[PDB]
Amino acid sequence: TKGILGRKIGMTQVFAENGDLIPVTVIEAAPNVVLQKKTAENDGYEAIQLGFDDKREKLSNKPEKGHVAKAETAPKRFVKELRGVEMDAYEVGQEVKVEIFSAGEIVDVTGVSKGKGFQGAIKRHGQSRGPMSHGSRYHRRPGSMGPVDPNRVFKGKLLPGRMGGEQITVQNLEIVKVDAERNLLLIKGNVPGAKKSLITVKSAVK
Amino acid sequence: SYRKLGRTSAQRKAMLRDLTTDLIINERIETTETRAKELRSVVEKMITLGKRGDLHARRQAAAYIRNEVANEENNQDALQKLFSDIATRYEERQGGYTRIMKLGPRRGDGAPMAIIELV
Amino acid sequence: AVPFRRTSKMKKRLRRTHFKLNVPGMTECPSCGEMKLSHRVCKACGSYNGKDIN
Amino acid sequence: MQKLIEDITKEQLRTDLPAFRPGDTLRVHVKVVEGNRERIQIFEGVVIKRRGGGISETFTVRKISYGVGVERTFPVHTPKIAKIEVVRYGKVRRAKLYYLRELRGKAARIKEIRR
Amino acid sequence: MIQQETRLKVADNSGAREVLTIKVLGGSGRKTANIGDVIVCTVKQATPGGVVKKGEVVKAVIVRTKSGARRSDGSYISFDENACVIIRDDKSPRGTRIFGPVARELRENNFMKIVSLAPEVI
RNA sequence: GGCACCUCGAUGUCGGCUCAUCGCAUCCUGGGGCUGUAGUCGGUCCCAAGGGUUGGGCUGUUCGCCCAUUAAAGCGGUACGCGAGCUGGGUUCAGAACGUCGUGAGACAGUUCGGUCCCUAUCCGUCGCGGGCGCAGGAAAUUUGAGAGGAGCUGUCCUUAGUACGAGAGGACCGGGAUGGACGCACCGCUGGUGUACCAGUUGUUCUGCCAAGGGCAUCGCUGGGUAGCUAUGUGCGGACGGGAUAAGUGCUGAAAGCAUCUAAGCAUGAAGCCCCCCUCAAGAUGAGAUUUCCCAUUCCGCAAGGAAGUAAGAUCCCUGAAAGAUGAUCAGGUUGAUAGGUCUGAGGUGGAAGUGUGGCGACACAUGGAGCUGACAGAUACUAAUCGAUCGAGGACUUAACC
Repeated sequence: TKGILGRKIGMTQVFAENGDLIPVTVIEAAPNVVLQKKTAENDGYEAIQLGFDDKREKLSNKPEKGHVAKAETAPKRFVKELRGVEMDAYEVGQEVKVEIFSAGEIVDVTGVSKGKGFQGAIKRHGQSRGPMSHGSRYHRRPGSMGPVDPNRVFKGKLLPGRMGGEQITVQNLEIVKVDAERNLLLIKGNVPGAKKSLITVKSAVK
Repeated sequence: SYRKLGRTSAQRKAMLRDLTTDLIINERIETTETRAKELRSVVEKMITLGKRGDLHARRQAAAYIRNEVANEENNQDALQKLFSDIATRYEERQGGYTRIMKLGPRRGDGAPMAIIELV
Repeated sequence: AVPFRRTSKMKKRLRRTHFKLNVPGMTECPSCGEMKLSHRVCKACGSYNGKDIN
Repeated sequence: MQKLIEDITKEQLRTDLPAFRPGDTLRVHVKVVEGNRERIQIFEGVVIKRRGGGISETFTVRKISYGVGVERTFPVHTPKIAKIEVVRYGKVRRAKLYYLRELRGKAARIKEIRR
Repeated sequence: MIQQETRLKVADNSGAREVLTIKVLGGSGRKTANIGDVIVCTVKQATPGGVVKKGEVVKAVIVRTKSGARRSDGSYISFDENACVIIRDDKSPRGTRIFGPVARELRENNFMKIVSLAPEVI
């Protein structure tokens, strides 16, 4: 498997050199760096921890400073790790850049979704609401709790609450275009997460 | 965004206009904190109009601030006081003509009071 | 829409455990003499950030 | 973001489109392909909307056809619009000319500006 | 988006003038319908002299709608009326001639017979 | 239905709406036996509860019949599920009326018109979010995965192939490819909605001394548009390919019981079912796990049980905010800094400003001039605000091996 760590900048459209028109999401990914090569014999599994964005020394605490000291680079703001990659393929501290991907590849993208705050049942789980007329005083309520015999309400009934902020995955996205000189990726379609948020890009498992 | 201030759009606009006029009048003003925070941008924008000083700016400002007397012996309306005196005093410093000093909360409701001053 | 059993003294106190209000933020005014809130003009000294305010 | 986006889309945005306003009447050549036979279907109508920025910026045009109106909308910088020519400049006020949808039958006069 | 009980304007000389959508053919429960696919419908009012009377059930293809279609190119085609053409299940129209423009959608959604009879295709 | 056992110091009755959830005696989809199974289509039975299992006319009605479809339009339980969730159309009050019975007041599982549906959630329970403490030092991150939750549905068409099969009519299994219906997730680039500190026109009255130009009110006065954000009817994406053990079924070998035998000993194969592969949560997993890195093991007292008091790393208070937000919280920043507001330059939106001059009796029309204005949108900029501070925050017990 392969992947890189980047930031979502915006969304636009691009023509595919056929007459068709493609909507595309624009992701910038300055060259990531591998910080730690997690290996089975000590850590119980194989993986690489890598970091993307930089931090000023004012914000870089001494612990993470010493941690990154092995890779000998600037303290990295965001760090994440990928499984299933070949340990031997990556030296510790080497850069990943974006040319590892290329136009035409199928891709799966994951990231935190847009927050939406305390929302009602209709907005949250999309279930119909009572009639708006004929004297109905049941405009936007979340439904009956449950039967009587169990003398309680079962687990897992859908009720109001917070929304957004859980990492989501979109499967089988396509990399329309890549611009290494800018450190730019262009994914077909749309991706979770607000603007300038962190997005992670992985080769599709399927 | 912009604060709703807990009142409809009409009287919100009227209140902001009154606050701006009172600032031009007194040069120092004591209100609650959030009123001051909202007042900051609009008053320092009126300052930009005053510094620009063209007749279009005169009419734009007159469409906003209200005609109370600012210097009774000279009968300086707020418009002329602004454009002549205040705009000249603030033509030198390219934006940011305001301050917010925070005070202890008021006795009645404990709301956070603030001092605005053009400076 | 009605309590079914009177709440015990223990439950009452336990609910009240978090009802306390926390102390404000004190900072000794650099202008000498007394204490003040942070980022608030000192009530007594009438000064802030060194500069004197009338 | 805005500067970056226009930087990555400037190479694709077209260059050979004459200036026109939402109130003008105008002809467009669309290189439709039918049966493995590319051919220009010619469409004449009155512009209504110019909306959007960058390459996103898109425009619309309206034709009356056999007693039925048809509104055609294109992305402006599309590759399969072969040629484009304004035939007459219209003198109107509004920015988006929505009211011709309701209004029909020579009450929809478009004064020629000659400017 | 033509819809159940939506009223359609007949676009041919089969004698019918207005039809009422019985509902849209296709999947189990279909809420909507765009240009291209047959729908079952009853003629609600019709010209006196014609092969179609008043109030029989027939099948028609919606030929143009005022909610437009989208193309993979990115263009859009919107009309000022919702109209349909009556068809027997061999996909040929029952009318000898049709009126008004017609969407290109009906060629790949194969109704090339109707397209050929049509006076204008966009 | 029979009984009257709980409830008449009150347990709200039909149907519908909202929300579901369970059984399988299966309506579809999956896998098989038999068939009076030629083939497409069927009938019966077995395994199978993963998912799905439609919109209208009539009626208060469930139930039914009807229209049009779909793969199918399953049967039941949950106080004939669900009124401190809703509806009140009917039964079940007081008014009135028709028929009938009654000498009569009046009465009809006979009918008809009308007819007040109360409640601030205390405790369990459910959906979210915080604080405290523990994890035999204190911190900043990354993680293992026990163990939970979601999805897990399907049509049509091209081909194989007019091929098997069928005098014929008609028409395949199996296997490839495209596309669709409903759902679910995500997001404004597109089409649109909204957009009440954006732009423009416009009626009445009133005010800014007057003209001009503006202000207040009139649903934001009304109307035509519309940035960001939010958003679906808009767009992208998924239920894919597979592994293991099985259900029914089919079996190979082979006796019991020289034969036969899917069986008792062995070996296989075999479902939308089961366990994984997919996605999310997850160390309060008190069994509190692992890895990477930093701080170091001071000062006081009974010397020592063990206490308290300044600190290390690192946090907090307080302040500027949002991509976050009910408030906590999370995230971006606090002067060697772009966190927010200004200022300047743009995007987009409105769309031809004021003032002038020209033409015209005039309302008005041109030029100045893609002008003027512009909320959130993105760049730069130290102009104002984030200052002085204070608080919290380590010094570490027996044994196996092995080494100062």
